[PDB]
Amino acid sequence: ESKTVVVDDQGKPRFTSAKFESRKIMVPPHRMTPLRNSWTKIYPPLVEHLKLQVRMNLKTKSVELRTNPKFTTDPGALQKGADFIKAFTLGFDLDDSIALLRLDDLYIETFEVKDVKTLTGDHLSRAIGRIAGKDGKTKFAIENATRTRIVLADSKIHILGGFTHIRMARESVVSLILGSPPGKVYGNLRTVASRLKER
Amino acid sequence: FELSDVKSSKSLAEIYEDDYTALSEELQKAHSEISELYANLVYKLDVLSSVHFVPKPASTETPTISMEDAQPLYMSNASSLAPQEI
Amino acid sequence: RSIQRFIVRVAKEVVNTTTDNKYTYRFLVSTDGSM
Amino acid sequence: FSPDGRLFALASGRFLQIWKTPDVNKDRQFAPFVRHRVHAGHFQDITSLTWSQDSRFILTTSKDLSAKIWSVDSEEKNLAATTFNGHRDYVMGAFFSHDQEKIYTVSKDGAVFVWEFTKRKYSWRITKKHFFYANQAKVKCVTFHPATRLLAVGFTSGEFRLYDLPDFTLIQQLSMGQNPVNTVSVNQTGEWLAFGSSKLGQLLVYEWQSESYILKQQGHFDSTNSLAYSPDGSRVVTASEDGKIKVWDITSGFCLATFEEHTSSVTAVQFAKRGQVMFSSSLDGTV
Amino acid sequence: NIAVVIRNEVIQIKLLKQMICAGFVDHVAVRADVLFPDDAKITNRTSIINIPYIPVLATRTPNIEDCFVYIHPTSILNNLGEMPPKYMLYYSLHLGGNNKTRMNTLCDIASTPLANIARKGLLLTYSKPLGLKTVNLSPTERYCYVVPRFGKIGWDLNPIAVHQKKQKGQWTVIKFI
Amino acid sequence: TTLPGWGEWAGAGSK
Amino acid sequence: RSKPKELPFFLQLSGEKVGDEASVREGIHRRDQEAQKKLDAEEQMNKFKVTGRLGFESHFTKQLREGSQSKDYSSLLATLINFSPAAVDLEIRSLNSFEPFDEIVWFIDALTQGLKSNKNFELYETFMSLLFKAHGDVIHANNKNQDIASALQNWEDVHKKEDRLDDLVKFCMGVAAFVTTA
Repeated sequence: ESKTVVVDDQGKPRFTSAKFESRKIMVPPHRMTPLRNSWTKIYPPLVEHLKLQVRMNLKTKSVELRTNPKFTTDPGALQKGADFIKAFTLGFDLDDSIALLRLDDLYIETFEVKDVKTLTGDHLSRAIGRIAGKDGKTKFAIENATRTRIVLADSKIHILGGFTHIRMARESVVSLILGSPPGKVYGNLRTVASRLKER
Repeated sequence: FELSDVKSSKSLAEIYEDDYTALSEELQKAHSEISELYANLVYKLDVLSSVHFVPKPASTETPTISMEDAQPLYMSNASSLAPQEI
Repeated sequence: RSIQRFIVRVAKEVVNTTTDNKYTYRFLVSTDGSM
Repeated sequence: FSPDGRLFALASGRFLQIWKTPDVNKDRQFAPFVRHRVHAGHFQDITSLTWSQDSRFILTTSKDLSAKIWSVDSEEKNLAATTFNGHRDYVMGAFFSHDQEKIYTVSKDGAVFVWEFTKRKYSWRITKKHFFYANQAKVKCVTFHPATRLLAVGFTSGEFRLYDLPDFTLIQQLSMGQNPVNTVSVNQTGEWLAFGSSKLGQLLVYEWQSESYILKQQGHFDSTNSLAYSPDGSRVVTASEDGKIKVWDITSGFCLATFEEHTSSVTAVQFAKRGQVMFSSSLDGTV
Repeated sequence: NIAVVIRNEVIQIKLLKQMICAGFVDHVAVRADVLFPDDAKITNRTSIINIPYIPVLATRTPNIEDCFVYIHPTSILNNLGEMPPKYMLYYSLHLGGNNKTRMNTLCDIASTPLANIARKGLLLTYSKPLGLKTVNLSPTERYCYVVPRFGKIGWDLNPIAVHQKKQKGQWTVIKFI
Repeated sequence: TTLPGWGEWAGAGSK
Repeated sequence: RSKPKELPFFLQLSGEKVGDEASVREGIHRRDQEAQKKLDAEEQMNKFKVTGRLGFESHFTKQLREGSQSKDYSSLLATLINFSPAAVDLEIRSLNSFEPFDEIVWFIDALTQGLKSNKNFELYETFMSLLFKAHGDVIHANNKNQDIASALQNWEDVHKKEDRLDDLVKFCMGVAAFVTTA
């Protein structure tokens, strides 16, 4: 640009006109085994629709995601991919973690049986069998009702979905932990599913 | 209604896209199938109890033309409407 | 029967068209121009 | 009929009969029917026949996957009395071009093979291939107008497709119903097209230019059970076994309308002493 | 403008000649078979003459509408032959020796940039559209297949699909297809 | 069975 | 009554479909359809793209102008009689309504001359009625113009000449009804 002033009328001058960001996420080996098993379908939703550089240090058991400034100008995408890998590593399935990528209002809540009501040993065992139900039937009922997804660890219980959805699922599973019979659980279940289907 | 305790066939994205998009299609197809079956069975009984010849009833996308008109095809809707009823 | 049918078959319709022509004329002529 | 009118071709069985014509201004004779030629180079039934623009060349399309060019004379028979094979399931039709250099054979498969008298001492190279794309709908009835290069293919699913041939463009594609299109006919000027299908006895004549259904009529399925003249006579009502009540004008002897609210057969149909009202008594248990 | 001081700086021949046509309206002409093309490659050697037989037109100057003219000798297209285009716009006509009307300098042109430039102008009188389909979205708007004329007799052009709107009681045009 | 990922940076920018 | 009858990756859901009733209590496609309509019109214009040369002046308007300079539209009346009703409808819908109103003026001159010819009077009246159907709004807009005023004056002259047929058919119809009743 050359430099020269143009003096307009009333003496007025006249001119003429003239960063990566990364995140790291660990993975446990029991979760790394299906990660290695189904790694192939993990990156195609993100590297193509979010344009996020991926690396995975099996030396460090972690995954790295880098936003390039010219290739990507999208603020929440690295964060969304972080939520995606967090959900999967927490134990949720690939399609529901992708569902979390599709939406932005999908939220996770985890909690513990000792946080709600501490129980011991075989009491905890019978309680886990109760909250599971016969062959996860009750868990499926909860998931279908609240439209939520549940992950049942030893004590960590993870619930993915909408805010009030996981709220309702939390109230239900708190009832199960405290000792609710599954029939009255089913009664309240079709009640809450009735109002949620009516809305 | 009643819930199901089997694994959900669809994921969260699938049910949410379904919701993001007739009483039911199942009741519609059921009504359709039992209607065709009733047509065929009434046809069979007419065959067995008919003195006179009765052929088959019928045979059981894209722009499609309706041959039979239940109207003279050149009458306006406002013309066929009665003034009292408007 | 045949005769009065012929009246209502064609003559009535022709006369309807005649009367509508005259009345449409009278309205379009007698009414004030817009603007 | 021949385009010159002195003779005709006849796909009767697997043979091609060719018979000459007596005269109409002549007085009545005893045996005026006169035979001209018999062509027997087929192995199955000749399913279609095609005259050329001149009255010399004949295309006998046959279930043998064959399309034989015959001629009504020995010299042009020696010129082109050829065969056409290399085809899908059956050949449905074969047609001459307007410059008559190209031959178009439409398959039951939906495959149009365009031969053309081009070079590789050279005879009937398959110049182009065009394809209809239907799941189960196969072509039942074909009509090709040459001077306006148009094609009409009515299928087994009511679907008739209308194309321009040299560019192979689908001008349009519509459906009469769920029943197969049986026969198509096309105007000399080509504006008008007729699609008659016998499964319900319906028939539609149409103009593609202004896009105007000249008629879209259909007869009764089973039988005209009941009759009703009009108090003047201008209309006549027919009712059938179906509960289809078809009302017609008599001046233009046309089905004006119908009604299908009765489900069973309408047993009787009546009027009053006034041309306004109609009555339909049925076996439904209602009138 | 950037950098307030003033400086000067295959080139698109179609848009280039369309700009030249926008400048050189209205002095149009169109060549005529058969004394113009390759039929006139007889008989002399080392300098062939394809006899220039080109009807010249302008409706805004109806004195020269539908006249016969001839290519100027000083131009490089002097008695040349076998040319792609059909019409030519010229700078200025003048009468010289042999009482011969000659065009001064020329730009070659065809139907679509002719129609574009006349449409931005005024002379392009349209016909009614046409068994071909004409859509009508509104009382105002339509797309349609219209053949317009360039013109006291003008010449037509290609049948062009055109998006025209009805307003002012006329079917004024909006865009081309 | 060549896996972008574990080996080096698997991204839209480069590799 | 004859025209024939007949996904995003990052989905977009709202705070009621998802569970954000907080945002619900704090709550705060036809354009794409119009764009798609323009697009399919563009697809029609791009599909049918024949390059066969056709003339500028149609035969209907040409014969009309010829009968206009002739001051006798007998040939035009002949070809209008011989027209298909589709041709009649398309041409009368496509008359030109411009500020001199030349085409419509000579149209009504022709229709007046045709009623003076007295043949096919029902059809000439349907011609005028379809003219008032299509170009009736513009003729009412330019009503009180002198040329068209004199012309419609002549039209109504012929009409008040013809009224006797209405009179007589009212007569014979009513009296035939009286005889057939009593």
